[PDB]
Amino acid sequence: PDAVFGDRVRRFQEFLDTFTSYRDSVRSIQVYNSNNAANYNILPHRIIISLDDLREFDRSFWSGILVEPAYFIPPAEKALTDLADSMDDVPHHPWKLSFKGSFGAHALSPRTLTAQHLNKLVSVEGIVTKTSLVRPKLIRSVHYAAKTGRFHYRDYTDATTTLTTRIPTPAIYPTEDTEGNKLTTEYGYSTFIDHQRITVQEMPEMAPAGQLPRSIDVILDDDLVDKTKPGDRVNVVGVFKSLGAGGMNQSNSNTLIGFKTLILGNTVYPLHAARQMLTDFDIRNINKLSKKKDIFDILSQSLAPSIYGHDHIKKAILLMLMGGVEKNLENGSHLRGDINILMVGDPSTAKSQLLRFVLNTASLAIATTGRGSSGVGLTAAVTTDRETGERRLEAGAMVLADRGVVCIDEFDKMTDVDRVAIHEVMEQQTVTIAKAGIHTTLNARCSVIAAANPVFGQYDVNRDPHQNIALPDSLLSRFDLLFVVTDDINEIRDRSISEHVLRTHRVTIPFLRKYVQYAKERVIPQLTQEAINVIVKNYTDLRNDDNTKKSPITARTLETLIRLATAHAKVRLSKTVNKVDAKVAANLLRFALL
Amino acid sequence: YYDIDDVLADGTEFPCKFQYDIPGLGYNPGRPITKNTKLSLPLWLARILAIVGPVPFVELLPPDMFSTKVMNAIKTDPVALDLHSINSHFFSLAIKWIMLFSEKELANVVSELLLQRAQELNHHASSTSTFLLKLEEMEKEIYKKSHESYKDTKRWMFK
Amino acid sequence: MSAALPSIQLPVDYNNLFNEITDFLVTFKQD
Ligand SMILES: Nc1ncnc2c1ncn2[C@@H]1O[C@H](COP(=O)(O)OP(=O)(O)OP(=O)(O)O)[C@@H](O)[C@H]1O
Repeated sequence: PDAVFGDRVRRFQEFLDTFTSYRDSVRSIQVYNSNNAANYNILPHRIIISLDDLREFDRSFWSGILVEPAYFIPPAEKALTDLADSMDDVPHHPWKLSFKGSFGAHALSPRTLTAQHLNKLVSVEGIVTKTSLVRPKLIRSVHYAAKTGRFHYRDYTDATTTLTTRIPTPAIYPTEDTEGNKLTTEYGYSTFIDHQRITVQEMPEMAPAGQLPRSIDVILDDDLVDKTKPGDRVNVVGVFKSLGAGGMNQSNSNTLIGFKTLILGNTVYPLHAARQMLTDFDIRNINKLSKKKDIFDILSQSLAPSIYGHDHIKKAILLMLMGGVEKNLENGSHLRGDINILMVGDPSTAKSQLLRFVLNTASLAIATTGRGSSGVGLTAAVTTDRETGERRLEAGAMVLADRGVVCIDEFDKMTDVDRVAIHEVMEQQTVTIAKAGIHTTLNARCSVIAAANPVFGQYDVNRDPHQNIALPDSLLSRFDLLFVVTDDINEIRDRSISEHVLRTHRVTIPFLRKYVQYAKERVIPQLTQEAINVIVKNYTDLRNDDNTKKSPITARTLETLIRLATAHAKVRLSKTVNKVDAKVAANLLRFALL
Repeated sequence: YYDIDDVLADGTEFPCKFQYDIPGLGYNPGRPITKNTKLSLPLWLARILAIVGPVPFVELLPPDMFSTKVMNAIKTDPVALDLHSINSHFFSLAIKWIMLFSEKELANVVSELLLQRAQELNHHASSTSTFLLKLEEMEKEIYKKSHESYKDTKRWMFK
Repeated sequence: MSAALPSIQLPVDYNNLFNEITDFLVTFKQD
């Protein structure tokens, strides 16, 4: 390599000013790895070259990285490895790149392919839904002759070097080298690496409807494994690459494609459209916005700026979405620290409107729509052979609902399969099944949001208020709040309605989502010896006034009456259970029961 | 010029703030506006209100997304770029910015842009969902009268 | 063979450990 190395050589003296600002960063991350591990009684090798600093004073060295990125990456590795030992070697893994920056119109949505930038750089976004296995793989073993006591050294290349077209080495353990020594190999002195195949869908909103969502796939490496949950808005960028032999294999390969498009990539980025950083300024404003004695009322009407009223409902959603704690019993069954509300209403009264705008501020809570299929909380042994001979229990919809919220529609308009499905997973936090394989108790902290319609028209006043839809009352007993939405005619109400549907054809949301996702990580009081005294007076009267009124209650309803006020103090962001929380919890039930 | 195109281009906005406290409020009770408060400002008053004092009333807060986040994006590849969704008029907004502030740094970076963008529009001039034509939005006066030049010149040149 | 069959100069052998297994005759009388 003489002439193919001089521009590689010229880069080695060039970009040392580009990491004038990173030559500290490359060594400072590993001196504490030489100090955490030496004093136990941890980070990968990630070197974020900004594209700006390379673009700012180089053109020919820059232009090749977006035209022919197949001769130019093991240059930048080769300078980088010798600037690690020459920095630090005295205390007694090639430091590959990450390559973040901007790109200038390479946001190819994989519904579209390339015709010109094949084998180039490409930025790709979307959602992943495949999440296949994890499995190690060698790169190099170290043979050893026991007789004469001397080692050997051999590398085995694969489709993981990403750029060079190496002659493959399909050998597993080449034994008996040119000697008479029965060979050994110190596998602890060997080295290994892993693979993970994941397919990415299309974000199904900016793809115009003339096709179903397509998909491609990406092979990544050790640094970013177990990072992507199924259901994350991910952003990845790597090289484009074809492999395999096709079309001109030995015989009879007619009308068979032979170029598997792959991506060998880096820098998997989550996005939000957990990463929400905040300075001292905005964290102090929410302390200043924790100060007033009205913030539970201001946050209620600042949520859905299209619909009038229902402030009992509008407080309930924000009370539910932030959620309450579950103190797990030591050597005992934890109770239902989740909360599960329900709605029902005579039709076209926005009972389904507010169920889907919670999904925009979901904070990684992707819900379904409730289609009559088994798979709501199971797998039913879908394996697809897991690349020829492995069986996996691929999770349907409970790997996503953990510490999140879901919502489903048309409860009464289902078959019998979901009725036994929501039976177990409500009284029990988990599910366990051996469909065709093994029992496995995988856990899930989830909470439903319901919606249903009464069958017999406008009959919610002339008949029994209970037994009203006759879906099994085990679920009615396992839920608490059954709001009956009224739509009676008031001549000032509909007059006010008539203008608010006209002024919608043209204190804020991102501050709201930051508030709850900061208040999910602070303290939990649970304790005031007199706030617990007022609520039992506030229950035993209606425990004697349950059959003399419309609805009978149960003993588990007492666990609601702590749980609502428990999260109501989380709105206050205080380590004390106050007294004022035992007044909102009273009258909210008093509207749900009278 | 009776300004048929640009006073609407001067109908656009700026986020900015103050240095003093004035009871002149039209934006709503509590007429003295407290100082150092971020206020959306139209071009016409705010172009000269950052002039009249020594120390002027308003504070020029630069919309630095027009100064760092896209200045590298326009540095990359000026063949397909958002000149449009960030500014419905990039041009005179870049002009009237550079008079009051007079920064020679970005005075270079659009001098490279306009010849490269027009390098399309000459050799692209021989003869769709919600907004997505907008790549061809701030080019309308620029080339369309040149398009009628090449149209009629063929029509005399043929029969 | 050629092509990197000569290994690195490893400072850790087993013969330096082998004689430190031969010392595991009767010397540890405590336990
Ligand atoms: N009570 C209401 N107040 C204000 N707007 C309403 C109300 N009810 C309905 N709307 C308007 O109706 C539109 C959609 O209503 P929506 O489709 O959610 O009814 P729905 O809840 O689906 O009824 P159902 O679930 O019985 O079909 C919204 O744009 C909303 O503005």
